[PDB]
Amino acid sequence: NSLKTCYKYLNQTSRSFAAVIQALDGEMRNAVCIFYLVLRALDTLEDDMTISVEKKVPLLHNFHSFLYQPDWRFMESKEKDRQVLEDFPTISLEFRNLAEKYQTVIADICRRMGIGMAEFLDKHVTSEQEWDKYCHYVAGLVGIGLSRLFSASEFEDPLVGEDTERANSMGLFLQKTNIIRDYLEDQQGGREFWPQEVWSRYVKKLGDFAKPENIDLAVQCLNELITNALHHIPDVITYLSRLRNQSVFNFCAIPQVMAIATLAACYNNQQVFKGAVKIDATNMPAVKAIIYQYMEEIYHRIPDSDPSSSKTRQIISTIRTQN
Ligand SMILES: CC(C)(C)CN1C(=O)[C@@H](CC(=O)N[C@@H](CC(=O)O)C(=O)O)O[C@H](c2cccc3ccccc23)c2cc(Cl)ccc21
Repeated sequence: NSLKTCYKYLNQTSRSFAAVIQALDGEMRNAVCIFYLVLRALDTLEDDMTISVEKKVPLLHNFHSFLYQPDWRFMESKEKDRQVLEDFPTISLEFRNLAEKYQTVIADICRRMGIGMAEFLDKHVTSEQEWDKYCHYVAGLVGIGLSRLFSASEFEDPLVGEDTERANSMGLFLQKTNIIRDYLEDQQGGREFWPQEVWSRYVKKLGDFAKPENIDLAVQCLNELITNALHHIPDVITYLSRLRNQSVFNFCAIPQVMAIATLAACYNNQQVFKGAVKIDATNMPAVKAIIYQYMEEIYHRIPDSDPSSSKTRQIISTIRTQN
C-alpha cells in the first residue's frame, strides 16, 4: 500500500507530469517515481525559509543518509508539499525496495545535491559561472541521475549515462528558465537566485526589479539571462536525439519543450516582474521544429536597443544553422 501512497503523493506534487512518469517502461517507472518524490522532499526543505540556515545545513547535508533511516521524517515544514517530508518513511521504504543499481545512483545525487544546496544557501550566486554551478547542483545532477537510471535499466544505451555534460545541460536549461520565470514568487518567498554579477550592473538590490520604477532595467537583465539560457539548446537537442526508448523520449522532451515555450513567453516581457506569465513532442524531428519555431518567436521580439540584442541574435543563428 506504500507504493500506492507514493503514487498519490506524486500526483499531489505534480499537476501534469505524473501522467508522463507513470507512462515510463518497466523499472524506470517506480525508480523515477521515487526519484522525483525524494528530490521533491529535499527541494521543499531548501525552499523553506521558515527554517533557519542553522537547521537546514545538517538537513540538506544528511538527506542522503535519511533515505536509509526508516523512521526519519520532518514535521516542521510549513511548505505546500509538507506531506512528502512528514511521511518520508513511506517514500524511503519504497526507495529501499528499488534495485540497488538504482539506489546507488539516487543516493549519490542526493548527497552531492545536499552539499550543493548548503553551499548556496547563505551566499549570493555571483558570476554566471556560479549560476551554472548552482543549477548543476539542483537540476544538472538530476539530469545526470536520470541518465544513469536510464542506462542502468538498459532501456537506453550506456552512452546516455556517460555523457554527463549533455545530461547536465538538460538540467541547467530547465532550472534557469524556472529561476527566471519565478523571480517575483521567489522575492515574495524570500529567495534569490539571479547572478549578482549580472543584476548589479542594472540595479542596486535584486529586489529592485520588483519595484515598478525599475521595469526597463528589469527587462534588460531578464533578456540577458534568457540569452544566457538559450546556450544550452544545442546540448538539449543532442541529448534528446540520442534517446531510443519512446517513454523516455516523451519524459525528457516534454519539459524541454515547455521550457523553451516559457522563455519565449517571458522574453522582453514586463509581466515577469508583476506576476506569473501565462503561456507533438513525440519524435525528434517534430521536437526540433517546435524548438526552432519558439526560437524565432524570441528572435522577432529582439529590441535592437537591448544591451543583449547582438548576443541573443548570435546564439539564435547558431541554433538555426547547427544540428
Ligand atoms: C528542478 C527540476 C527542473 C529538476 C524539476 N523537475 C522538472 O521540472 C520536471 C518537469 C515538471 O515536473 N514540471 C512540472 C512543474 C509544475 O508543477 O508546474 C509541471 O507539471 O509542468 O522534469 C525534470 C526532468 C525530466 C526529464 C529530464 C531531466 C533532465 C535534467 C533535469 C530535469 C529533468 C524533473 C525530473 C525529476 Cl525526476 C524531478 C524533478 C524534475
